[PDB]
Amino acid sequence: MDKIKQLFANNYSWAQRMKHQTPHYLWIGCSDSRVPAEKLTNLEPGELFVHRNVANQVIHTDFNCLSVVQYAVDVLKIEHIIICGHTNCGGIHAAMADKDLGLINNWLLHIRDIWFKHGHLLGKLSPEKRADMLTKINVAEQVYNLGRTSIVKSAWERGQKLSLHGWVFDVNDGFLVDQGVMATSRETLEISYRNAIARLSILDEENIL
Amino acid sequence: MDKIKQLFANNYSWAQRMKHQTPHYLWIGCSDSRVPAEKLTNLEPGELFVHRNVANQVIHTDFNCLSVVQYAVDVLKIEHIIICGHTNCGGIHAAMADKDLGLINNWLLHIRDIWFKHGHLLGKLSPEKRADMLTKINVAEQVYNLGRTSIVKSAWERGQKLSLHGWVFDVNDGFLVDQGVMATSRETLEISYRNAIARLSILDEENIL
Amino acid sequence: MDKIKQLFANNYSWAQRMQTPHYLWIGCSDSRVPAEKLTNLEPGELFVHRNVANQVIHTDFNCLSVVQYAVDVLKIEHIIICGHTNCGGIHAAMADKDLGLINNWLLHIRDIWFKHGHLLGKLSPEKRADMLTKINVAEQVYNLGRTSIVKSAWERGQKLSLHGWVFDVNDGFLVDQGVMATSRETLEISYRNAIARLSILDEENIL
Amino acid sequence: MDKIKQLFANNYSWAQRMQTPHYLWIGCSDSRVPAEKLTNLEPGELFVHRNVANQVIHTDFNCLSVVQYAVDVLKIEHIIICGHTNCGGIHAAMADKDLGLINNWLLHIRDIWFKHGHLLGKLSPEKRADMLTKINVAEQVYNLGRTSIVKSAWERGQKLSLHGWVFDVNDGFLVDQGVMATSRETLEISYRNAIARLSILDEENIL
Ligand SMILES: [Zn+2]
Ligand SMILES: [Zn+2]
Ligand SMILES: [Zn+2]
Ligand SMILES: [Zn+2]
Repeated sequence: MDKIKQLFANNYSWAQRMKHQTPHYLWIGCSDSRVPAEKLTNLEPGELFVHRNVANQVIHTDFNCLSVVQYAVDVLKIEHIIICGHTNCGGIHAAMADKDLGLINNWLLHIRDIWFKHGHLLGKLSPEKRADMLTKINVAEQVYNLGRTSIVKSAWERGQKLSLHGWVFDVNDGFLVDQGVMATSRETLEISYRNAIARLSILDEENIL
Repeated sequence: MDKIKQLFANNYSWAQRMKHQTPHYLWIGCSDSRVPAEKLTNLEPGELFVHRNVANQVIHTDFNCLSVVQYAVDVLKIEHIIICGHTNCGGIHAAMADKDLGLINNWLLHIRDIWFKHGHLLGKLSPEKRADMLTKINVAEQVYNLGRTSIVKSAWERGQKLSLHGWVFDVNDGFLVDQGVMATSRETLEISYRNAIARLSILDEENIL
Repeated sequence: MDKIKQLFANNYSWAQRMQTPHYLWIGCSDSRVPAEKLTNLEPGELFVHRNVANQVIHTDFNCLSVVQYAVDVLKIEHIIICGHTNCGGIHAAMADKDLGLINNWLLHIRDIWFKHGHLLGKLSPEKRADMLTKINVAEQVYNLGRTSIVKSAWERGQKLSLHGWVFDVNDGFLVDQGVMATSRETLEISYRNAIARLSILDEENIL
Repeated sequence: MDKIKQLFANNYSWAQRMQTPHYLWIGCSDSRVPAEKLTNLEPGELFVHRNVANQVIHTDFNCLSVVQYAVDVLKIEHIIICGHTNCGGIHAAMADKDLGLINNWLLHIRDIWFKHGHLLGKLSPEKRADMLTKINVAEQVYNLGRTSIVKSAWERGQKLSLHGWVFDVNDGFLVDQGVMATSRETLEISYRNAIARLSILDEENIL
């Protein structure tokens, strides 16, 4: 409408004012996330192969995300896969609310499972800070999910060089923050994941219930 | 590695050099696509809610994409959904090749079905230009797929304002090109889709077999 | 109520009164007579997936992972897709009603309908559903034969044969629909022959 | 070969020698005795989905659309999830082997295993699979009760009851696993009671 017309005009102004690339990372981010990964990481266009979904998930049986991972790893020979969460995540907030929002809630049930898996931790935390912790923990679980896929396990098994990263983008300072799960093998995945969960579980004393 | 370290340094330099938003569009683009939609459309961060998958598909039964559409429409009350293809699409090229690339090929079978659906047209075209035409036709079919979802049909049925757009981004000039399918109702979807296919089917005489 | 209490009774009475699988069977959730009774097979002979309108959707993780497990792990050499007459899913896909989530699943059947719309448009309205049911089976064997899983099994020399039949409640006989693949070449040939044959209408069927 | 030719023979001989559905049945593809025989029901009483390890995955379009169609369209008031003993999918999920694509499907079972790892770690190794099979059924009824489809049916006042049983080949009896929901509150209560009960081990089961 007025909005579609302003989009076309903005595209035209941009194109006029401006006047092959091997991808080296697969980027899995969130549909809410507001700043684009290419801006954020200030890399040259085409360096990132990008999948975005709600709450940056790697669901075991999601054909969309799984096929993107298989194509990146087996076909494009991409050596780095990055899961990037972000602060003030609508998806995560959506997952925590009581509301039945319809079909999307079925997608967010995987986050709710991650909530209950870490319920003891999240339950010793004051209610108002749980959404920040869950965003962090979710990134860690998605890297773990990624490292458990048949695709990633097979790539590692045949000696293909492949690393998995889990970061959170904080808009309040523009920095990427490593959540500590970083895998180059099934063994490093296990140790790194367990270490990260343990580190995340040390709560700041001023919000312990 | 050297690449992850340069990413962190680039993020830091960017953040230091730099020193709430209602989304109004759902953007469905392609994982290959190299220029980001926010750059391309020069809109302010947070205006776009973004899903990217390989070859910018709306597959009937894709829970990932369908749930993003349902959340955008029913929850975020987004009034515009845009499917954006792009020139030199790896996904489309991947779909046309003979190679069994593995799991991803199952995802690209939907494009191959779109190929055979328009085979007569694509077969009267010289082989070397078919990938450009298929990229265009695919955008048109995905808008059609989108307008046929239970989610979109129900939104229109209850009088919710919602428009569907199908564009192609051409990097060779930076312009967004309307492929002509634009729906605000099931009826406009049908007419617009049929019109677009018919228009796309008029071939340039110098590459007719 | 009584309903569930009755099942436990009927079961307890049934049990009181009373194996390598070699086929993967993909049938329909509205099917009413089991494949095991239908085929009079020994229990455990069949590894069974049932879904609405006996579909092999390109990107259905549920059915694909069933296929992969049957083929790569169980080493099954026969995959049978069975449609049937008076199929509720096929009739649901042909109706114009918004049924909700299921309509998205049934859009794949509607694409097939469109694909063979000329064939179908020259048929009597009361015959069209049974024709779409037959075409559906052919199209799903075709989909199955086009999976990376099946193609990769053939490439590597594994013995695997795909079948597409329709069970008719009326007379209780399975009728072969003619798409039978032991390879990608035989898939293509038999799919195309199956459809070409379905396109030869008897005047009883013609509108 | 003879195999397929034999099926048509066995079928032709079977047919020569020889209904509103009220339940949605979610069973396992490795199940061997059909639900219809098992329950001694009339043909067409059961609307059947079978998949590997009788799962209701949150985001499985295949099973969810089956559920939605059963509930919103067919108006079925009972959804029965049936696991069984000697389940090949459960055993496959417990093994450490890369089976390929199917392993991704089975990771959901492995998450459940982890969820109840303490309960399971105190069990005899030869008993663990049958315990995971029982827990699986409870967890899937729970998943089913948490779908937007089922929750929305309850919200709006529709009569719908969820059940979770295990069929034992040994003695042929269905055994109720105790998670039975007619509402979200009764889901929570009965799920928690089911698991609490499963956590009371008999010394025969204890390692
Ligand atoms: Zn987010
Ligand atoms: Zn592309
Ligand atoms: Zn049927
Ligand atoms: Zn089983």
